[PDB]
Amino acid sequence: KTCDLVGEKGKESEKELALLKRLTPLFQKSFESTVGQSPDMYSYVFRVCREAGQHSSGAGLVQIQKSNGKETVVGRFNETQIFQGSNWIMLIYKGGDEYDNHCGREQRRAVVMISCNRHTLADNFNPVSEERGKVQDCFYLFEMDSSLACS
Amino acid sequence: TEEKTCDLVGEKGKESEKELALLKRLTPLFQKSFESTVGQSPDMYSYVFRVCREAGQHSSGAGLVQIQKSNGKETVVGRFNETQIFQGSNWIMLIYKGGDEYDNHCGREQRRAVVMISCNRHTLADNFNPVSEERGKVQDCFYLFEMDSSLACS
Repeated sequence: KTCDLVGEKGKESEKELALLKRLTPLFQKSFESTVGQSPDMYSYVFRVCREAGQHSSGAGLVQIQKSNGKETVVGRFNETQIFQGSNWIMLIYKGGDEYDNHCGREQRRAVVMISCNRHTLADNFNPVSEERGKVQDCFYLFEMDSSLACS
Repeated sequence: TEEKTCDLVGEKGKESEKELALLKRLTPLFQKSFESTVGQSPDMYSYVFRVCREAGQHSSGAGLVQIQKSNGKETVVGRFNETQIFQGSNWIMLIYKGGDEYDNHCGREQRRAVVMISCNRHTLADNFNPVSEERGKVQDCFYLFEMDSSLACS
């Protein structure tokens, strides 16, 4: 139902658990951004610890192909990692759908950099880039502003 | 013979051109060295960090070392021959894996250094600072540091 962290119950990081708690105000929200040019125009939908897709795939972030409405899971919230810096929070969703001919067929992953902005609880969700040219450790990068990242 | 430098994942010819271009962007920082003394006895540490160059004193290929102030013992936090680097709009994250293994934490996995470099148009590099150490997970633990650099802007 919500984000799952590495480690069995009772062995998860208290630091990560506390950060999930801090981001709770964003759980019911949904963020979207359409980018790219044909034939690769995509609509990215992102949610914090909740289903972002339409197929109960457990997606935390999905990539919708505008051409046919096909949905590709970029990252699943059942594989969440979250940590903070002085004025930012990085949220990572691993376990997305596998690449077909890139990154050794590695499962996609979403990396979201949340920057401190005292004037908004959440705003400016924006796809930044996709690294698909490595033998491993590929990822989609996104950015967003949130006062919850301020310390 | 050149000084040993950062090595990215993948054999030569298969590395990310994006990562290669970012390393090139930080070239001006290679010759520098950053230090930060933190903590309280008996755990007072001196963290020494360098970008793509040896930060230790034992030619073990450390990109970031943690020196035990009490006895001078050097613990490798991350080795630059296992570098990952990527950028956002106004920041660059540099990761050094392959540090010395934990003895009783994180499933005894190798230590890892994560450095968040934020844009600061006023200086080429400043305020290297240890932020925290996550040693309470079954895996994927890491030491986090921050630093300012105009090279991380735009």
